[PDB]
Amino acid sequence: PSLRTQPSLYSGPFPFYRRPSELGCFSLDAQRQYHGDARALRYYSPPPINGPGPDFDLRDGYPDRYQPRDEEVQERLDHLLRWVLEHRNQLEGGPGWLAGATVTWRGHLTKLLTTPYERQEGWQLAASRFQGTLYLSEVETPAARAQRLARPPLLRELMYMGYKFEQYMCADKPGGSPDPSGEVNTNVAYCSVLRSRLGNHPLLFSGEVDCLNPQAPCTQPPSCYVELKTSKEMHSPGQWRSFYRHKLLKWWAQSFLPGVPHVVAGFRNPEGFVCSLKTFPTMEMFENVRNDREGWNPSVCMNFCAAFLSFAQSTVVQDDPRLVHLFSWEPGGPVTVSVHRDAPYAFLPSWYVETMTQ
Ligand SMILES: C[n+]1cn([C@@H]2O[C@H](COP(=O)(O)OP(=O)(O)OP(=O)(O)OC[C@H]3O[C@@H](n4cnc5c(=O)[nH]c(N)nc54)[C@H](O)[C@@H]3O)[C@@H](O)[C@H]2O)c2nc(N)[nH]c(=O)c21
Ligand SMILES: C[n+]1cn([C@@H]2O[C@H](COP(=O)(O)OP(=O)(O)OP(=O)(O)OC[C@H]3O[C@@H](n4cnc5c(=O)[nH]c(N)nc54)[C@H](O)[C@@H]3O)[C@@H](O)[C@H]2O)c2nc(N)[nH]c(=O)c21
Ligand SMILES: Cn1cnc2c(O)nc(N)nc21
Repeated sequence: PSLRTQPSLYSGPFPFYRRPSELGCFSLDAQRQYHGDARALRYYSPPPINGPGPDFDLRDGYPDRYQPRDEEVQERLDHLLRWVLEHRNQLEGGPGWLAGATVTWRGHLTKLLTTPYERQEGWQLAASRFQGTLYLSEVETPAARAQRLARPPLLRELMYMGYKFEQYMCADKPGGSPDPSGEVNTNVAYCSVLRSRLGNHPLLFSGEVDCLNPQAPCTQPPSCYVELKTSKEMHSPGQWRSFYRHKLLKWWAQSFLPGVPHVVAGFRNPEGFVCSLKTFPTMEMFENVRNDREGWNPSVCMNFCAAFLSFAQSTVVQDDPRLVHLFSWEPGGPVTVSVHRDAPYAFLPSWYVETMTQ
């Protein structure tokens, strides 16, 4: 069995998607150590009103003040599993809720959402059922590993610039001011843990959150969170159209899932400076392509994701943390499945399995 990904198969009514609820959070510090609190959370702090327009130098500090996380370390779901283990007897939904849920990272769900429209990058998701719960963990494809290692210097600096933009737009305390003189250390991360449900599939997932906005009228997470992005400056209706069709689809999918309502974009010029800022409310992103023959449709994204969750749940029958059903997909073909045991694909660690079993 396989699963088709064409948009035409998923263009029916928008499916049921539960308003996400934040169950908790965790932080990773500068050494990538886990802490079950919000210490890594930063606060939205835009340019002072009535002052100069934004003019952020995204190249400042590159590479001397850049401390990149080590990508050769495969973390898989480990940090989320630690959170689950530490909150297993405190989850909502009553007895057995976790046993009927699917657990994964927000980014993995985002890749599913954008699959019907993706033309460049394929993916692989390892799936294991354990105590009823279905766990989904991404596996690096051969192309992704090759690309990673051969990452152009331009692309490495572009990644830095995205994190640097966050530094210019956030303060360490509510109402504080940004401090661009510090290090951009990408081991640091703040993650929200959320409960949702797509169709008849309950979900427990976590996603990195860029900042909390103290100026937002809605103070309850995730309503108060803001996602921070950069993109090249655009000048023609054509450039804007391409951005609406391709980039906004990715921003929408990523923020829609956890219920983050606003994405603030810093548009950067060729010289590396952000000279304009614009808010894109997540719930209004689709409007830009609603009457576009070459646009994307949130319903297609969500109906495909629901179909994949049904396909994975029906395919992974065996409850065994050491067994993996690997779902693989490349543009142009369907999602295919292969079955494997133990290394290298098995991803649920003994420290988690043993504790949950006892
Ligand atoms: C090697 N590889 C396979 N997948 C995935 O596993 C599924 C089932 O195939 P499989 O290789 O598990 O089983 P067979 O059909 O028996 O293999 P067969 O092709 O008949 O080859 C016979 C034996 O030689 C191995 N093999 C063949 N060619 C290569 C190779 O170029 N590199 C490596 N590492 N192993 C190879 C293969 O793993 C198997 O043990 C594939 O559809 C992929 O999704 C991989 N995924 C990632 N991310 N990276 C990989 O390098 C990779
Ligand atoms: C991928 N990843 C996540 N963590 C961590 O795991 C937890 C969950 O994160 P998460 O699931 O919230 O991360 P996302 O940014 O949503 O995921 P990502 O796969 O990057 O994005 C999903 C989809 O969104 C797409 N996307 C979102 N925004 C953009 C965009 O601005 N441009 C483009 N081209 N694509 C975008 C992206 O292409 C992809 O298809 C956090 O603690 C993270 O630190 C990772 N840690 C390490 N060491 N290495 C990693 O590659 C890594
Ligand atoms: C900005 N940007 C370019 N690629 C990205 C990716 O893969 N993930 C995230 N979150 N942002 C990206």
